[PDB]
Amino acid sequence: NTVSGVNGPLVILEKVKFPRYNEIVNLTLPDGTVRQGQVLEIRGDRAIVQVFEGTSGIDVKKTTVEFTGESLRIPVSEDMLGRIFDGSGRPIDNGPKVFAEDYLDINGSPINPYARIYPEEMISTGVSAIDTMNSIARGQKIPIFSASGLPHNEIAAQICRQAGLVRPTKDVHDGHEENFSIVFAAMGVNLETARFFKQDFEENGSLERTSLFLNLANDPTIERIITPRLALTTAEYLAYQTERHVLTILTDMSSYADALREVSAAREEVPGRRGYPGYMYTDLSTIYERAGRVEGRNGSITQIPILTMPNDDITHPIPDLTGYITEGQIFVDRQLHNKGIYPPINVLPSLSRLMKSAIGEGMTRKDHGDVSNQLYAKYAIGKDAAAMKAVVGEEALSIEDKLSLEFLEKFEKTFITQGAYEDRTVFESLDQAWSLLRIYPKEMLNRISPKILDEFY
Amino acid sequence: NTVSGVNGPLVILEKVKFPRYNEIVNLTLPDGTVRQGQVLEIRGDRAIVQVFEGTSGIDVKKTTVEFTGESLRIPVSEDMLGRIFDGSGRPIDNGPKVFAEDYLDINGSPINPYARIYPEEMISTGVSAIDTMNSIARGQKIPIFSASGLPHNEIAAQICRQAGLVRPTKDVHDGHEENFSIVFAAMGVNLETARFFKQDFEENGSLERTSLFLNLANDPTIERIITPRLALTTAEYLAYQTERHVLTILTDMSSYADALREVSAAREEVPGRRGYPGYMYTDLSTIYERAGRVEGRNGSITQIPILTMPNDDITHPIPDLTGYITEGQIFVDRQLHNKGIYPPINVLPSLSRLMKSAIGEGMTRKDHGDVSNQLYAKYAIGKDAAAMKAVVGEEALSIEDKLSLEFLEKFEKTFITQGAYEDRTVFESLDQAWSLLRIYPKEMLNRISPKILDEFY
Amino acid sequence: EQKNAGGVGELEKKAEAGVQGELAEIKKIAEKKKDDVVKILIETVIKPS
Amino acid sequence: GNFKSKLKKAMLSQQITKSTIANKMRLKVLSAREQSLDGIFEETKEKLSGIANNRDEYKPILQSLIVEALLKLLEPKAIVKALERDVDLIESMKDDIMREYGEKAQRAPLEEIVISNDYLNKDLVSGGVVVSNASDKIEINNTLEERLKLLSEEALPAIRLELYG
Amino acid sequence: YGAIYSVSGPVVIAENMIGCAMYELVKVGHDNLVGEVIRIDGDKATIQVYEETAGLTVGDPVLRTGKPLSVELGPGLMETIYDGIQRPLKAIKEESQSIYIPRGIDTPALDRTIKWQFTPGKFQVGDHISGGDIYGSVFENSLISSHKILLPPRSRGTITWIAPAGEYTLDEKILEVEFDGKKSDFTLYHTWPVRVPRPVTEKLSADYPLLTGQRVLDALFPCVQGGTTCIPGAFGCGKTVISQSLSKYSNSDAIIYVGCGERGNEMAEVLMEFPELYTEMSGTKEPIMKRTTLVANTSNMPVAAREASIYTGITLAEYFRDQGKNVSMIADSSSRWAEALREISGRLGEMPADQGFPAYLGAKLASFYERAGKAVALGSPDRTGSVSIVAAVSPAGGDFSDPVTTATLGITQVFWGLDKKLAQRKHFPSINTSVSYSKYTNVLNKFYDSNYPEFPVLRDRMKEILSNAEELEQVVQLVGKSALSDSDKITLDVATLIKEDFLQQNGYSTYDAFCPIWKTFDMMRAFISYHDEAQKAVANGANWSKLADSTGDVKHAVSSSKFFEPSRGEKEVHGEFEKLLSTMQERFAESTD
Repeated sequence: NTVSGVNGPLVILEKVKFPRYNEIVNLTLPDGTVRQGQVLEIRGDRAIVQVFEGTSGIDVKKTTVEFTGESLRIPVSEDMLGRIFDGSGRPIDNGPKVFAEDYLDINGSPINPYARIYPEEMISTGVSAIDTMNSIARGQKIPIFSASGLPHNEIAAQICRQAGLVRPTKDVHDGHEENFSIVFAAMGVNLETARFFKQDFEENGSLERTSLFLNLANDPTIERIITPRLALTTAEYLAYQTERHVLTILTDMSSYADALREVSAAREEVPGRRGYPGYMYTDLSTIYERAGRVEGRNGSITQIPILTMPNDDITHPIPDLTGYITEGQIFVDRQLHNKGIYPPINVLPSLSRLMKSAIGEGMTRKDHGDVSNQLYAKYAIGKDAAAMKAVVGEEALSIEDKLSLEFLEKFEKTFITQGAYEDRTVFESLDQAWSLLRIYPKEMLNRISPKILDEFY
Repeated sequence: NTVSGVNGPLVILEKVKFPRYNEIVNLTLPDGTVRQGQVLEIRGDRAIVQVFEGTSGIDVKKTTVEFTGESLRIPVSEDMLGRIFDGSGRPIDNGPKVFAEDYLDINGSPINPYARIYPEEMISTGVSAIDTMNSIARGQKIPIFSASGLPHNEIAAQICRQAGLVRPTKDVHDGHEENFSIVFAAMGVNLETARFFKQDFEENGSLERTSLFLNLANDPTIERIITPRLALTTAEYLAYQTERHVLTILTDMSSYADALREVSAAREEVPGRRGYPGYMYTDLSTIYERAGRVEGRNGSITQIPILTMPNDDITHPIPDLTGYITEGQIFVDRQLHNKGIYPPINVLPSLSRLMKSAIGEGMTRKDHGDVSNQLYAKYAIGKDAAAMKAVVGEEALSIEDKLSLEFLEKFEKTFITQGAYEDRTVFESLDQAWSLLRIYPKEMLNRISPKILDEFY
Repeated sequence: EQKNAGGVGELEKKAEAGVQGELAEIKKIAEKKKDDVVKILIETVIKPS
Repeated sequence: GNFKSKLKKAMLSQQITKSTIANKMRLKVLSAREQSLDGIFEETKEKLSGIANNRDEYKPILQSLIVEALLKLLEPKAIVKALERDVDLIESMKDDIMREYGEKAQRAPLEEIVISNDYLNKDLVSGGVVVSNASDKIEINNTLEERLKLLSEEALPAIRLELYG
Repeated sequence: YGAIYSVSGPVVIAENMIGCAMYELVKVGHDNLVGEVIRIDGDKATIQVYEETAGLTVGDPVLRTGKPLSVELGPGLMETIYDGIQRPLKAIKEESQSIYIPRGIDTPALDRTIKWQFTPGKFQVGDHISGGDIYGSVFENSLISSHKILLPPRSRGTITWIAPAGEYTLDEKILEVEFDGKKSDFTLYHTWPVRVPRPVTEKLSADYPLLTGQRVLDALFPCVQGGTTCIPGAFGCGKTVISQSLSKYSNSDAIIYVGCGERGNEMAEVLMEFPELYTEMSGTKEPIMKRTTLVANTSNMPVAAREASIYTGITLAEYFRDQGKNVSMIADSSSRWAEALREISGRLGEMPADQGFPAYLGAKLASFYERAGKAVALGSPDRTGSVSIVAAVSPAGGDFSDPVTTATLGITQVFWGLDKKLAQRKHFPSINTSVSYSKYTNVLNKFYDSNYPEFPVLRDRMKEILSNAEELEQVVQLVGKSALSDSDKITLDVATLIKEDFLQQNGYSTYDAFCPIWKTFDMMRAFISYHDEAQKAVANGANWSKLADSTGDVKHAVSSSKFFEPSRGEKEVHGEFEKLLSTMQERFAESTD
């Protein structure tokens, strides 16, 4: 019938039991504005709808309803690549829509076929510092843990753009032969930030290869939590049906977690620590279920979410729970940003859980593990060496410290510092590794087999 | 009537209004099994029951209710020692039956007659650190504060078994003239624990000495709360009617407190500090009030509750509350345990404020109390010096500090180090204690009265 | 140990001799007060309680 | 060293037997104490059935069992489930009950006693009746075994004071 | 039967539900999704539905299954990958073209395609038979004891029909029992609700170890079956390794692996690896997997299955304990089972206790520990079997001061401290003698002394030597090693061999990480005889440098001890150790004089 009332973005409609769960309903206002909603909950003799369109200026006696008869599903096609959409899959490319080859459930997915053969083959991003130190395998969940003293978003454009251009460099190594697609989700983005990504992908010739979903920080929360759900489904259709590796970049996970805190108390339930839901986890897990290698065993959905903490706060529920599901994390340093090293990521608190088993072959070397060890240990001693130097002087500094002092500046200025359109696979990373290491004698390089070393010093 | 609903340990009965508070009701399952519960809340034409036994399987109109029409009382007899009982008001072990000559309430005031005259008779544990530094009396309450790396059960048993051999040596001295009885109640501990305890009591003496109430962890939280109440009824009868000194060993007290915590979580009752009830004060009190000399003044109930601290903190609600209420504190230390001291009791914060009530003088020395204070004081200084030895070194510490570091080491390794069956008389302990004092000079022992130092050195 | 190989004989002899007399008086004193208690029990039942 | 442990070990086995003798005696005593109580209890419900099976002697007792239950019941209609031999006895005294109830209440007289076509067992109940709700929710079991058993809770200390006191 | 009143989230309430129990299995809608009634208010039953309640309008029917949610216990457990409420993942792969189970897909708990050969017991018609007595058995294994079929616990009677020998299906009846008319039929499996502990003849304390086959476990503080144990987490860069190695090296009769709510990389690794690896006792037919029954949940699986996960596993373990077998329950991790409770609470609206974890947590852990332990198995001729729980508890706040860890350690009597720095360098396992304890030590050391080892002497001494070494190492830093006696230097020299051989073992080699319990005792014998003799000899006039040159060959052997084979004539007496003892005594006269 009519709208019974509104309290918040919750709309209470007086209706029998007519819509099924998750059924879209159309609230018809007579003032030239049609609005759509989804029943969030259906109860007896009432339904609770949250509207996709607006949040206020709804009548409580002049509204009429029509039932769409279709529960929420995403129209998935693959002529979606090379197009800009908004947070509900409507195009902001302008001009006619792309439509579907399938309507697939977004709710947890109607078939869920994800890994019980652990990740093999190496995925490069295009940055030496990520690849060698924090290796990512096909369908492996490694996020970027970031903070607010850095532009978290820029660093994110960079990984997306440079990823899947690595795949042609790999075709020459003859490690790949399959078509790579990229799915991009921007959540809670500013207009200016949003345009920055679109223009960057356009330069590289990566725009054709990616679909972008933008949900702006001004659109409803419900729309915003749906945004990754739609993105995880596109990636899955391409992985399963057409046997493609698809890399999905989910920025910003904090926006999504915040949105959930707004809908926590919207709901008639009680939250957990610091006001963030105790069922925050359940929600996050939904993202994660779609993640991994699909059954067919040459297609995958690879996932890199970006999570921003307020000042590296680990008191906050969000890095502590999210960090458990995932297999490592990439930690970014403000101290390096401030010096003016860009990218300013530090590889020492960063981790890849399984790293000798997160690489493949013919697109990596077997020397990968040995170099990750050497690179790591010398950078750490160098961090110690900086502090030491200041106390002792240079007129009392140790000869080993001098090599470590130099190593600290070259690892940062070669491996970490690199351009905004530079691209890297494991072989390229590997050549640059040996030139840093060359300076140390062979007897200081002992975590490496004598075989490898006599060939690459 | 019949069960309306069930929400956790709370059961919703739709009934009629004739029931009284804590009137027993029996739930008849469709299996034809009867389980007992007592009404926690009564209202018009309805009840909320908490069922002792079970918490699931409870139906609607296939189930039935029957009223007992007696509010819960425990059947108490004085022939209870040697006899095996279960923590449920009856043995479900198939042990010798309880019998009744009185049924006594567990509300915390049946006919309760306690101390108008404070404890003056000393009761020994055979352990120097307990007896000398804190003392134990015919009404004393002393908490054993234990940890998750200490073995709580081994110390619990240790104190009890050795206090049974000493206690008849004290009967001959005319510290006593009445029987000794043990009431051991284990509530909701592991099978492994339960078995162990019974084995320990047998070795030292017999199980004829003690009465056993056994409650299993798989049995509910509601059962666990009634388990000490059953112990209290046992002890009060023995003291009152047959002028026996009763010793209660209540393990685990923490087990009981977690149970309280569960019936405010699955209740709508708002909890206090750190998620522990607001009415937590009253629940704990009930156990501790029912202590002291019992009317006739040859009977008594003396308490040693056993607390295991989960975090090992002194900011946790359970250790704090208990401490204000109880007449003494005995702190058992993980660091001593590690070093190879058995018993590994640290007396640094062990304190009694009712120190006078705790000591004896008509079956123990008058010098007992004077020496103990000096010892404690000299131990404490020896600890301040220990921290200073690590920092400063021996490169500035004073002549006086050096004596205090030696005293600390001699004190741990001789006084607190005793065999597993080796029992020390309180008089012999003084001689040991005097050896400890004897290395300090007459100007360092200046705080003590001149009379005592010249007399005994 | 010989006090524990011959103590299994004694495991029943002293258990039996311990209540040999007491089980005869329990069953004796019951047969007297049997009737006397039964009248009380009957009485309580045929009285509305 | 290992002498001392074999020396304790045999003295331990010595006191496991002193303890097991002492337990067999409390077990023989306790189970004898109960065997006697369960033969007193046995005789009373045999005596009672003989009282129940002479109908005219059972008649005022039954009236009273019902009036009693009805005052705990507090409904105008009670469903009484009975034995096939007591339905005839209840029938011949419905008015007397409703009179007798009225005089012992101030609630209202009882409207009806319902003789139902469902009955209590005769190989599970010796005699007596189950007086129940209007929709059969709550029942006062005024059967001979159930009365004797609840009565047992309170009989036990009384019997204990005259028998061992 | 009932009609849906509301669907608010995955919580669905239904009216017109009578005789609805409080653990009642129900199937919601036309789709038949799995759900279970947590609560009841009035006529309305409040159900947590574990599968997506999308497409479910109000007014769909709710059909009672007519009994609680149970798990099936019987033939064809081993070599199957399962859900947290036991649903074969393998069977979905055949049908659906899915790894996981998607919404609206349920299947039975045991496969009905598979048929097993039922052999009658020692009871025939007309015999009275009692709860747990062995009615028959099924044999389908040759590497381990199989599935011995018991009469269902808490069930008695006289057997009307005992099916004779032949192949029957799991589904099909093989028993009818006469107990008040026809009691029911029973089948080859039995159903048991998993939130109810299974009975046994009696429970006992543990006292009885078995082959762990990882040297560090036995040597540092013994590993016992029927134990309670905490192992630290690492989130699959350290956790995974120790779990895989414990399953493979331990030749316990069964192993039941439970992944409560894992990454999904770890679940993927344990299933592929088990047929691939070789038994350490011989036999093929998918070696380790044939001994293994797996419950494998990633965090992505429904939350009730994550909560349920350990309960179903524990019932499984308890079932095999009545057959008489020794079981390792290796559960990973309780923090992840705990996370489920937290989620389920907020959905109901339950108010938790500290750090957002409920108060049902501490009692549910206590109840859980007690189901596990040693017991004399139920069934007429009686055997002994055990259930040993090693549960990992990971970070749940980034520390180990959180409610899950702190609660468990207390009930637990054993802690084994994995070392991170050594773990990142891929020595597994590498247990720290500082943090670790076992309160089982005393009873066990007496058990091995009985059996044949000199075990009490050697284990105690192992600990003291290492503790002592940290304290002497500090005197070397600050004063200098040169001013200290030969005796002290020796105390350290020996500690380094004990550290190198046992503690730094590599579970990537089987001549460096698999040796029997006797073999592990023989190595440790070797090091202790040397310590005493070395201190004896330096006192009678020798030096550290002199001593080192003189011991030579025996010192080299002890260093090389781990590389040696599990046998030399027997796998219980290694002849090379027994003769080594002679070479040491002969060497000590020479060196000293």
